[PDB]
Amino acid sequence: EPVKWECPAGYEVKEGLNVDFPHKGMKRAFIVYPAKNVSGPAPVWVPMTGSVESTNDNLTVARSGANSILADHGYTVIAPVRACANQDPNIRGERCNGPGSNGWNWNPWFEGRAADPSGEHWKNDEGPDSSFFVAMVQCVGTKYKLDARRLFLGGICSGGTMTNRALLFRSNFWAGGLPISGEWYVTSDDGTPLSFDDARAAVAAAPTKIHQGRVGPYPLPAKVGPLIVMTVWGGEKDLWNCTRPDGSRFLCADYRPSTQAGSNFFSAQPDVVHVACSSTHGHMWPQLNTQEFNRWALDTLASHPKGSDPRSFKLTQPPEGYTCHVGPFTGLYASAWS
Repeated sequence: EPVKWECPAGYEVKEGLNVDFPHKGMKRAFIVYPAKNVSGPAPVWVPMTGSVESTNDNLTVARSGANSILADHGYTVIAPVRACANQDPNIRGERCNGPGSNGWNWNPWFEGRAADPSGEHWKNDEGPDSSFFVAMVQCVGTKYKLDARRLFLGGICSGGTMTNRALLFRSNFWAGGLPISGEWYVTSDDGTPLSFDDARAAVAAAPTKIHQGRVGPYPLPAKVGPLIVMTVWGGEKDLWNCTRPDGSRFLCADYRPSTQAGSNFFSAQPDVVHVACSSTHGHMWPQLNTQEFNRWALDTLASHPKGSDPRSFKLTQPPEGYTCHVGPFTGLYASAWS
């Protein structure tokens, strides 16, 4: 499935904020920072915020990743605004941080089917964000020279869940991605949705198995296109507490099983290099040596352009504060042989 450069008719792409981009009946927005110090096609980074941080926060605030700085690193950054933010890159959690509607699990991104029957249709339809991102990058590529073998997306929290969904449904487009503390929404093998507690126990009970999940197609694809996927877990405190209508908080997500599950699926894929990375910063954009991490992670992904031989990949040491290796996570659950 070749990358085609094309824009909705008459759409004029610009550096900076782009609004009213038409896609599937919606009007979308995204921000473009062209790569610096690059001649020729540039690798692409599509960073996605989570539930509460704004797209501007994800792009410019250090503690949120300051993702626009990757343009100073030689990547053309194309950052989508969440549909729930109504094209405003400054919206944080307002009308975004909460349960989804129309069969979607969570409102920040169309990143997983809901647990009730209204989500049935999303079992095999990527949804409007996954397709928007493809249209977005194909359009930007008509104005800026983009490297079709190095289109990467990634994000934190719900943006990490969205990265997982996009990789599973558009593995013949993206070259890879960086799902940081994203959900997998583990289900039974028959697709039955599981509660947070039952999903957490299913992985603890079979930590090396491939688990189905609401984040992706049901069943998950037998084979995906060539990719490099770097999954990041934030350690013991990488957990998320939801907020009830009354303001009370309760545990609703644990990223240990979801990063494990994703790593098991991607590691098993023959044309996928999976890098499992662990840190101790919790559930937020990597905090230790943040920019060093961003540079190391994107350059690692770029070292495996789409269609490269997994056997040729050579991992380099990550920044202090991170431990990474090729394959599934191993330090999250006890090994069987133990």
